[PDB]
Amino acid sequence: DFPSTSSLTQIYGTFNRALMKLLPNLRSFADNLTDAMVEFYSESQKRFTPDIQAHYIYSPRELSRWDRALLEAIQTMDGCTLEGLVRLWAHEALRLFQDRLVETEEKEWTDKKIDEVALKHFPSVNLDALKRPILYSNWLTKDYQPVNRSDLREYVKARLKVFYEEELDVPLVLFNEVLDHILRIDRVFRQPQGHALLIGVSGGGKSVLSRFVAWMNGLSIYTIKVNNNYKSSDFDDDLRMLLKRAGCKEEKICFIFDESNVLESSFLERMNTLLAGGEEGEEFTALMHACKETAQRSEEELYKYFTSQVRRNLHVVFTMNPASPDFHNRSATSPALFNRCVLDWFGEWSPEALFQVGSEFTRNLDLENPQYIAPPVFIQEAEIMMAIPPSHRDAVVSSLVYIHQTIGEANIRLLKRQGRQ
Amino acid sequence: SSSSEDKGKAKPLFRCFEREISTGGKLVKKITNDLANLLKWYSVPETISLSVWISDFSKRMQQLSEISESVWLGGLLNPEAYITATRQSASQLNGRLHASASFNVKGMALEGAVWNNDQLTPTDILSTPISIATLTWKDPIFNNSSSKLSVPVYLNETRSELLFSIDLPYDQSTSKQNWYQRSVSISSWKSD
Amino acid sequence: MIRLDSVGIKFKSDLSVPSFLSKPEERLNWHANSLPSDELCIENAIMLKRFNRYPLVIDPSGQAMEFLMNQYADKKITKTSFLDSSFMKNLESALRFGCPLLVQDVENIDPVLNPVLNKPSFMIFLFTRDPTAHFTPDLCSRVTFVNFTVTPSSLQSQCLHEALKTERPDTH
Amino acid sequence: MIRLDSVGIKFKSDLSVPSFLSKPEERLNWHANSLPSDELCIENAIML
Amino acid sequence: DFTRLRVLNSFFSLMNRSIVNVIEYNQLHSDFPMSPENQSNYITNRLLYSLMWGLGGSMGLVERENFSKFIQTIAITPVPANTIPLLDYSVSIDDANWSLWKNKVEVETHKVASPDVVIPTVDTTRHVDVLHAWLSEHRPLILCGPPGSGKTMTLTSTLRAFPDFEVVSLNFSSATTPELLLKTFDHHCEY
Amino acid sequence: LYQFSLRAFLDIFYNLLNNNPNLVDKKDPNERLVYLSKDIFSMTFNRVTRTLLNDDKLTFALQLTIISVKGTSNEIEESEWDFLLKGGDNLTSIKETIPQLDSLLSTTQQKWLICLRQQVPSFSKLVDHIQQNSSDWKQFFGKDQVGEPIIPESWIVAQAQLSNQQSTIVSNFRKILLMKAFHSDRVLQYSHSFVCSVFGEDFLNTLDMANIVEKEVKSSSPLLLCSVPGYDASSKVDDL
Ligand SMILES: Nc1ncnc2c1ncn2[C@@H]1O[C@H](COP(=O)(O)OP(=O)(O)O)[C@@H](O)[C@H]1O
Ligand SMILES: Nc1ncnc2c1ncn2[C@@H]1O[C@H](COP(=O)(O)OP(=O)(O)O)[C@@H](O)[C@H]1O
Repeated sequence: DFPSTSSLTQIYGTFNRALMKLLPNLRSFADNLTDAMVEFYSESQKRFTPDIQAHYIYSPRELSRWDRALLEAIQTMDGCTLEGLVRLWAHEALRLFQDRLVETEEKEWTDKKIDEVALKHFPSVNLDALKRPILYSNWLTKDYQPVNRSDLREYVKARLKVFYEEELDVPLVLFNEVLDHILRIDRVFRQPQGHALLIGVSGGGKSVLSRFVAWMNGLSIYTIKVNNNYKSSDFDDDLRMLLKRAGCKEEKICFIFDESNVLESSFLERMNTLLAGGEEGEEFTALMHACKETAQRSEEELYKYFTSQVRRNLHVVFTMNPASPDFHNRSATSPALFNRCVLDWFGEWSPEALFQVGSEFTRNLDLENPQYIAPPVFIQEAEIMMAIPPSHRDAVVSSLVYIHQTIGEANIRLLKRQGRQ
Repeated sequence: SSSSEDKGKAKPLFRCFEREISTGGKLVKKITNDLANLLKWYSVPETISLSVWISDFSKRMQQLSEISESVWLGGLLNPEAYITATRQSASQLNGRLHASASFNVKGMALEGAVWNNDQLTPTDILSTPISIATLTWKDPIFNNSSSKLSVPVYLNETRSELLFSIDLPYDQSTSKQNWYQRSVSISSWKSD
Repeated sequence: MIRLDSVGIKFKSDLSVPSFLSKPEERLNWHANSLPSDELCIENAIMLKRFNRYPLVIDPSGQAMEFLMNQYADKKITKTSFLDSSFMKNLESALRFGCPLLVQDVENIDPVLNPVLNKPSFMIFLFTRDPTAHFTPDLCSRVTFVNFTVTPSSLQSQCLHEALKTERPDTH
Repeated sequence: MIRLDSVGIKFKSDLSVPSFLSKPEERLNWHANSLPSDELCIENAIML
Repeated sequence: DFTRLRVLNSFFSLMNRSIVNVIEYNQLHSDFPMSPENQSNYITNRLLYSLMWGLGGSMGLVERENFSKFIQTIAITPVPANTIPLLDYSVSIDDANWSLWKNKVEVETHKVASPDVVIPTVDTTRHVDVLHAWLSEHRPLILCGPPGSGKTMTLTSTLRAFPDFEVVSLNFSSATTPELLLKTFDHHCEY
Repeated sequence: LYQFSLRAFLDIFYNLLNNNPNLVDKKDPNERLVYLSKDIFSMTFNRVTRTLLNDDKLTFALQLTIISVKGTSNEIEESEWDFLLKGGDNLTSIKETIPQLDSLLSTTQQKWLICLRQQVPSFSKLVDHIQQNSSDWKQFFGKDQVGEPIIPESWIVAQAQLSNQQSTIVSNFRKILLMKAFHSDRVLQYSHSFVCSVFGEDFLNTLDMANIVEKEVKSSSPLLLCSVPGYDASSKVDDL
């Protein structure tokens, strides 16, 4: 079973006491760190149990990725103050505990415990350390380091202007969550055997974003092109090649596999195996002949070399909609998925995101009207969120958001009445 | 809100400590729970911030513990007692106090002076800590006392509770008047 | 409308999307081509014209497939299905020559169209005879539903209009 | 006002209860009689 | 499931191991072999110890705790105070009287949360003693628990403390079959 | 003891407009508004100071000052006026240290410096400054050294450039923050100085009882002389 809180405090207390040697100025915060990691972990584990959401299982594995992420960040910074150590501890807590959450109510509970625990163990820390959003990225400065929505937006907005001419010419509204994901996905791609599991609404941004960041890391995108007549024999073929370019060519690749892609249960298994480690007939020849070929550019040792490239050169990005009946049972089906990949929950687009998209998509429309007076019921609405005295344009875009939502609910009602979905 | 949630994470001699430990505990428990609910059993300076009282309080209970398994005089709960005690204990063996069958104290401070060359001498500091001192009850020596200075030991800065009085030599280079008006004293409790 | 009204945005109270996106003349030609006269169909006809994403028609009683067949003969309308393989080719031909292609039995749509539906005089109409049919959230997202299954109101209209059309042929 | 608007009762979007219940002359004299010249007091004045 | 022979084998294997520590002990301290006094207290203790791990291994944690208490509240031979589950105790080959596991067995900045490092605790310790008895008998033990509980770690670690074991990992799936496991032999062994 | 009435302020306000000495010759509007804008402060202080015990004449003077620059170029940052009021209030809980500065700073001193760098953005680079140019902060952090602590001009300029604030008044305020942190006995010296760089060497200066009681107090308002134990004002009254 799981070590006890005492057992754990001792295990990670040792790790931290040794990690905190990179920070002599914070030597007295080590056991402090251990108590906060071990406390937040326990609290999340008990607040988020499987009966609520399958993948709401936790383990000391979190504590370890947490400590290893801490070690990596700290190693790339000329010193760190308490506030530095506390913001880094919060950020990693969010990636390893919050990203996976389904309901906003669940993310708020999380954002609350993080703050609560941080103050209970880091009393002298200045709240500025926990100012939301807690962002980080290795794109605007020498090493890893905090970043803010704006500066990051001007950046990605620039790196997007070039992404359009070249790659994909599909206009992307950089609403809040988008920034959140093209950073989480990044982290994943910046690691060996780095695989991600993006689960959310359809047409929500999982593929386009996975691309922009595959592009940012110079990763090559690949996807099987399934069809009404695509046999379970058609797969290993593409598989032979995908791995082919990964191990032999040493070509970094982002293989974006969708849930509709599995036209046969056997399909999962194939991926489920390559999902972890790295990897017959006549084939087995070139699959070593090429090895050799590049190996250039003992037999067995040769095949480890291939299965060792694939692992740290190929990236798997699974995308799923938690609404298709080929979802929940998917985990019991391919237990390496929601257990080997970095799960990042996209979910729905917030009312705030809907405001943005509708806003920017109508930036060029003339929605002005100087003879328009915002009614009291609407001046109040802006209050809870938009110019001091709401504009006609505000009236329009926000009503596009309101209308969008009425359809969500009318759907719930249709279901609870005519049973149509 | 924030204030209480905080404080919470911080929560003839044997005769003497018996009452300390004992008493401390009752206060441990007392305050321990009294706070939990919501959601000066000893002497300390009038003005003194909450965070410091707590900070100091916490340090006193620890002082307490180290005592169990077995001396921060100005940290005990009843300094007066510990002394009136050592009077008899130090007496229960060999038997007016005197400094240097006797005890040793730490946590005290020199106010208005510093100890250089086994004697009291002038300074630019308002007060300097004393790491330790040996006192012994006599009956013998207090005869060359017209060449020494009487320095009072108060519970703390306020100078409002005298634990005892101790005689000490002084840098005779300065007048005995210069000294009397310098008002040097010893605090058994000093904050930091 | 209640939202637009509570916020200060002006719109027509007696608004009718159809008579706002089609001329009373064309609507007429629609009916001439077997479009049942019931505001439900008239409304559907509008979506069948101004649809953004392609249309997937739920027409259990077949009343629609007839319509679109006439309404679009003009442009050499084709009637294929995801059944016989003769299908695939028709799709290639209809995307080359730009003609309207109606495909029955959406019940099993090859995913090899997503880039088509996701995107010149070409257009495709996905169909169903199943009124009690369930489509995935993916399909739902890449499609423009148009529901032709008749309700008790819809039928009351279809009849009343049919009735008059025969009984008082003069005023008609 | 939100309530009236929500119920369909017509009213002046920008109604000054003070103007609606006292002539402009009646006010100049209020101030001349030392009424402090601020929105709060003018409102209080109509209450008195 | 609980089957009579499954727990008795787990238990026999331990008891045996017990006796092997005597054979082994003497084999070293040949100088002055184990006293009748000891080869009894020790063995009789190793019996009671063996009952709780041979039959309780497949029990929850608190379960195994209650179960051990029971052993203690019924055994005859000397047993530690009914104020510490016999679970928390081990049996020393010297004193031969019970001992506290807590009394059982640093890191480098960069190997900190490194996978292969295992800060030893009460759990990992009593675990290697138990698994040792089963690995020596070459039995096919099964570490069962939730993901992350320490299974993969517990194993690769005990085997590390026995340089005479060459371990080879393999990840079964819904479709693993005799053949897959087979092929994985033809690549490490010789017929 | 400090109960002041609106009527009392309104009385000050009236005189700011009418009976303002500093304003009895010019008639230009856009000229007179100049005096009006600043004289409200000094004039209010003249009337309030009469009720305040000496140790509170500067305390209230600091408040008046902070308000006068509000909305001007040299407006005091919140974080800065905050550190003055709460800075280091938690010192007894600071466990972080500044090793790089043991040969120069005590323990508590370091603690304090952590607060500064931590709470006030203008001092973001103080520790690095103390580090690079040690010999300036030399005597500053030093014990028994004749001569009043001196905040190095190198710093009063380095930081005067990092922030887009090259204002004397603001500079003089940042000096109070250092003193609160490292020389509490200088806080008053420097506060006074700051206040004086906004109004004038004179604003904080010590009152003919003739006029006041005669042509400056309405008969509806009594005259209290709340005094300190042993002090009897009784005399003063019978005199006049
Ligand atoms: N942040 C965004 N701003 C604007 N348009 C977007 C955004 N995210 C997605 N879209 C649009 O919606 C579509 C979403 O498709 P995609 O993200 O590839 O699939 P899924 O979200 O189902 O994985 C894209 O074609 C894109 O044009
Ligand atoms: N005593 C311990 N020392 C070091 N790490 C530990 C200890 N106990 C648990 N862990 C951590 O918990 C995780 C357990 O994972 P593991 O045992 O490999 O998977 P499973 O339990 O599913 O077989 C490891 O990643 C490890 O870092």
